[PDB]
Amino acid sequence: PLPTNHPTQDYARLIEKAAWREAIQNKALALASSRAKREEILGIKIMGKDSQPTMTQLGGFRSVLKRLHSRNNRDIVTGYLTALEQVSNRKEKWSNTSQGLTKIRNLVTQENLIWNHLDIDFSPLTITQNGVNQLKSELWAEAVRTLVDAIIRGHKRDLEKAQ
Amino acid sequence: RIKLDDLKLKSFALDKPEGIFSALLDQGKKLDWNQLKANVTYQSPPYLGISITWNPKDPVMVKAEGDGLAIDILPLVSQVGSDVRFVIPGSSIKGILRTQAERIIRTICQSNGSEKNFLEQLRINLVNELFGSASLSQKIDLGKIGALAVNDCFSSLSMTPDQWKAVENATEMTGNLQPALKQATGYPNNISQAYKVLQPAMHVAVDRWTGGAAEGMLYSVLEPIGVTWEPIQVHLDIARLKNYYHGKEEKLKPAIALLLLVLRDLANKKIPVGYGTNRGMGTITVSQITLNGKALPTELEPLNKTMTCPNLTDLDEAFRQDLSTAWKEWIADPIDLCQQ
Amino acid sequence: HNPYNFVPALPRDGITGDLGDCAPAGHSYYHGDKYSGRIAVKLTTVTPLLIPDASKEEINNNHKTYPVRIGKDGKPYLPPTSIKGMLRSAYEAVTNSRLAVFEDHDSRLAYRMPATMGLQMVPARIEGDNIVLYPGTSRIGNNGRPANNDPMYAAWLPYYQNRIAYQMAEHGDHVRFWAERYTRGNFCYWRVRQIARHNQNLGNRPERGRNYGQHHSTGVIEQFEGFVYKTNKNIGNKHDERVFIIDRESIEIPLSRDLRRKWRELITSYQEIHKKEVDRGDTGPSAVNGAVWSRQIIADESERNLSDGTLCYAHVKKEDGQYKILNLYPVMITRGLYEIAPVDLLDETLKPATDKKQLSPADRVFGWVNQRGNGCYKGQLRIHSVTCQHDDAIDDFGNQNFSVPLAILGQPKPEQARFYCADDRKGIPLEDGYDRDDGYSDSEQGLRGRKVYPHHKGLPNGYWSNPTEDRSQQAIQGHYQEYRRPKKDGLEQRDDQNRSVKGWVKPLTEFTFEIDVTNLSEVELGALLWLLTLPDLHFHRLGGGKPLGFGSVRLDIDPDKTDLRNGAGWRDYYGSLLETSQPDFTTLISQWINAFQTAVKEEYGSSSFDQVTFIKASGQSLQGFHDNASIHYPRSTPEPKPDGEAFKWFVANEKGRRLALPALEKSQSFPIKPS
RNA sequence: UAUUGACGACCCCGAUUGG
Repeated sequence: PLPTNHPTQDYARLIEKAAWREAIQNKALALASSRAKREEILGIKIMGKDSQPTMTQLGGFRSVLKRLHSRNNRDIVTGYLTALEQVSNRKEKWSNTSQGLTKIRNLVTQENLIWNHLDIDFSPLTITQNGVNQLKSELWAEAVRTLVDAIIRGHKRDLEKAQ
Repeated sequence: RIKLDDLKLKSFALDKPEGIFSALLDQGKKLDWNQLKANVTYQSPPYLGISITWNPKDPVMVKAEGDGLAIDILPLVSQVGSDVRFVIPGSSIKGILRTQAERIIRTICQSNGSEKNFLEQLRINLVNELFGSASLSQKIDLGKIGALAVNDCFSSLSMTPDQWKAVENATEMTGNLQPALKQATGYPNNISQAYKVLQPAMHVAVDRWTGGAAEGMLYSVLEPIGVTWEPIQVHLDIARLKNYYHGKEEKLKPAIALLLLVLRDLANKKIPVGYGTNRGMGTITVSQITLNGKALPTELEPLNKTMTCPNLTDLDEAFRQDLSTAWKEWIADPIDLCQQ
Repeated sequence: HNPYNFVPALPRDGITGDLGDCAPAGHSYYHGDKYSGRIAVKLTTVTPLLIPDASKEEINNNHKTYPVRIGKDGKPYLPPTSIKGMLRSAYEAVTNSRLAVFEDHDSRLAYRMPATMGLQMVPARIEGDNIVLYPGTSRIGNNGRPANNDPMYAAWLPYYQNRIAYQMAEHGDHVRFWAERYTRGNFCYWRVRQIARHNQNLGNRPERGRNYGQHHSTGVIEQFEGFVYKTNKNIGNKHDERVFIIDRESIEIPLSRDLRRKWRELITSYQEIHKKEVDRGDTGPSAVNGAVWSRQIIADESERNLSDGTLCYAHVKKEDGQYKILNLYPVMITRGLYEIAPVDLLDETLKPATDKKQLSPADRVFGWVNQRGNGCYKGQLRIHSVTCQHDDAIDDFGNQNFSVPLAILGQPKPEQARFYCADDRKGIPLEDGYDRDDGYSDSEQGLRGRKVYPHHKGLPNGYWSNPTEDRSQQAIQGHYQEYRRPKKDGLEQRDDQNRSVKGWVKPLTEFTFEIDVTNLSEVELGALLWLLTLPDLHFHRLGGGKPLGFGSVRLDIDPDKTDLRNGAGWRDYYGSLLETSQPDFTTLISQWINAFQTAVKEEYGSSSFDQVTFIKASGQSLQGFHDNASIHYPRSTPEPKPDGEAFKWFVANEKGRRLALPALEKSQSFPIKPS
């Protein structure tokens, strides 16, 4: 690694972020490709003609998730889900998912869990001292947005095959 | 659209020693802009400005791209420098104008779109030249840029960014929403004035057997009933049309005639704007249309006018008769006029 | 008169022409054969109009107060959506379209047995996978009742008073016991005298028990063994529990999957309906004092499943000499399910539209969205430019701190089968006198259709005057002041069941709005203009409080401000920037109305338009009832007494003459005694 | 054979297109 005080460390930081961003986009799209993986991560699945939940319910959540610019914004997403969970009819819309409301809450709250799912060896994609922790804390908000967006989009394709 | 301010010219006489060293070390001779500006008349190219002065009659808004917590349907806002303002995007004004333009053309031709796909619905005469068409290479390119442009329109009201965030993040319509709206409307002291500007409202779907709300079908709108709006600027590139008609300035007349028909219907409230147009929103009054042609062809000079009659009778009858003749002549044989 | 009725929705199979389903006319151009333009409409109110602004509501003790909604000029603001939903529902009626808004209705509705039905329940168990019956020494009479005045099938265990202790036995206890035959009135029963757990010695025979009041001893004493089916103190005058006697004669039947689903579903009803009350920690049903929850509703899903050794009351009859079992029930007098879910009684052509081809007339005119998938259509109609014409239109009763309390706007309860169910899919009212079970019972049953709130014709002058006074105890000209919540102990009942309003838009106020219409056919336009030109004393219904009579409105046309033309007439208009004439559609308006009526006659096969059922019923709705009978919610007492125990009229009705809600066109008024 | 008494609020957005 570079010493943190090495003059070019600021320049290396630009390279690190660009390489991480593309790797995250790829690996999220890899996991979105599997109909088991969407069920593991969010609990969305296809059952006969239907999707659980309905696409509109994903679209609603997707519209909120774009407000997750920074980790402190986990308030907003947690605020949404608790407001969702309080309305019984809307809560049961997420029945027949795999625990989906809890899975989303975990992914939005547990700082580790996004990286555990994506499971990227960042070691070949980093060169700065402590770059891994600096970049994980940096990119967390974008990793979440990238993964959920990929899953919802990829799920829609498999719905069309079944529909 | 972009504008230049703070124009500074620095000069360096690099042919001579004082210049080259000034460039290396003394950062140039200052020059004033005003002297050189006086030396030339600004030679603006042929264009027509169209200024539409209007207000919401029923509430007007474009839907924000995500639902709130307290209020389900919110107006769209945009940043404008320091502040946020409500916005109607130009694309929405362009789209409703294109819709009425297309409807009029097809009506005259008794053409149909029920069987065409969406893309084939867009591609019809005169609107192709005014509003443009997608680039589509065909064994030749059918695509050309729309000669008509429209600006974003913003509310006369503005708010700080956090004030609007207080509305978006509100949770109780009887509760923390009411401070936020009193703040955001700028009447922290007086709820009634706030709600003469932004008024929340409830809606329900009634089950036809039982009456009362159908389960889950309860929803609410933040209706901007009192938000005042700036005049809409529509900007028509006469020069770009002249290229599409190969210089045959006479053949401008029917497209100009169509545009006046579009504006006539708009002023007659026939064109709603924004969200909810069938649900008690979007109907606008037009108080004034200002037409401002620069470097027009002389046969179009009577356009330089301000109109307050919705039927455009403030424009000269002889000029309207001329266009009406060229219009009827084109209706009788609605060729692809941009083909020479 | 009950304040609501239904216009019968007719099943639309084989409806052709424009009243039938069709591909939509579309927005892409004005058709030469169809009409477009702007209609000017004037609305004026007849009864006061409620327009509560929930955004300005206020709360005290969870009682709610609403001011009248006002617009940016300070006039009362009338939501055009509220006009739209008024007109659409009236349009859906007179066109008999698809019903645009239908909620869940897909589970079977629940109801309760009358107490008579308990006398034909038999104690029962499931053994492995067969139900078993334990009539014991009693024998099952033909109707299922215990035969020939023999004693009740189960023995009675004194449990909350004259306890027969061994600690008190519990629902799982297998037991041996002595019992004594006891008499009361019309019937007799085995009073338990002494008890032991099954393995223990019961001991010596007891003797001649006390006459516990009207429970008279006989000294006829017996020994039995079996199970105590103790539940809980689930009604205030429950003295006893019951115990099942395996010691004596028995019968069995294979457990059908039908009986499984009924039990599961019924126990699901019990456990879920009361969930909130249990979860906030109530000890018993709020509807009665002293009682505590029946055992099954507080139990786990282990009670919901029907596992080996579980116990039930079973409903059985002797049919062709065969004891056939119909249901399993946890309690002698039971909640039950009608056998059909209401959605399944509605004709598929009347259900909300499900594809782009089946769009019925109202769906085309007003637009539609598929609630189940892709599919939508922008309505051909816009209401706009709503204004109040008057300035002082708001009846502030005198000071802004006043607010009038306003009836009880209770939730509709379609469990009332004799009101909401139809004996045929043409909407025929059910027959009087039959039990509840007759309700949602055959697929050839129907639903009563589109609910309508008839006009409160014949109100007395000044009925709306001085509204804060509790005139409710005075039959002014024979009508009690019905909208006002009565006073209790001389004070206002600002309870959590009713809203209160700071005022209303005065009657005889006037409003304008315009209707924009596109590509209407001559039939669709004929229908719409007919609604806007109804003869006098016909009124539409608008806003809230419609059962109380609020929001009755007169609609009529301003013919000089209206402008309508066919597609060709617009080609002429768009063909020139110079001004041009308009056609005088006022010569055609009557013709389009006749075009509409003839379509109704032809497709619904009826000798005259005014005697099509939904047309007649709708007109009867908008004209209001006319026997000068008062309109109010059912109640046992002519005076609206403060407690408003409206339900006891329904219990009186149930034991009494069992009237059904009249056919709307028959204009029949309920008797105040339904005995 | 038909008696036992009187209370209680509800819905909170739904469906779809996402290039």
